[PDB]
Amino acid sequence: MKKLQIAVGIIRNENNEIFITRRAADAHMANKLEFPGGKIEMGETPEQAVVRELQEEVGITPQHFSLFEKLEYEFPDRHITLWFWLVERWEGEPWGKEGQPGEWMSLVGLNADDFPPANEPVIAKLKRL
Ligand SMILES: Nc1nc2c([nH]c(=O)n2[C@H]2C[C@H](O)[C@@H](COP(=O)(O)O)O2)c(=O)[nH]1
Ligand SMILES: [Mg+2]
Repeated sequence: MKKLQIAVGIIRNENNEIFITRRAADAHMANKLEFPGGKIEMGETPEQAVVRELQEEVGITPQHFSLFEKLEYEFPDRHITLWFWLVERWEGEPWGKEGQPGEWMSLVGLNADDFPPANEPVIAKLKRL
């Protein structure tokens, strides 16, 4: 009955663009282009879980918050929770420590192909823009 939670937030840049985390560059499933905010589970609260890990996945001081969308799905004995928060701004550059360096990209062209298919229902909403 293991349940793993995940909280993410698309950081908004100075040009209506957000920085997402990609699987570096191939050699590790390049089609898993996801976003920061992993390990929020631990033992935090639905609200403090992201807010705390946020510093861990951004480290900087960004005007980040809001909830764009949230998806809750369960895998064969593995409950995977994915929370999508709506970020509005970020000072300097996002660093934190997620494990996959990112760059300021435009979400206007987000793709369900580049990202992990495990979170399509969520992207299906924003993808349509
Ligand atoms: N299918 C799959 N899921 C993974 C891998 N690594 C990994 O972290 N995950 C999962 C578990 C987490 O709940 C979520 C976010 O990353 P973390 O495990 O690093 O926090 O995605 C992996 O190699 N394969
Ligand atoms: Mg983390």
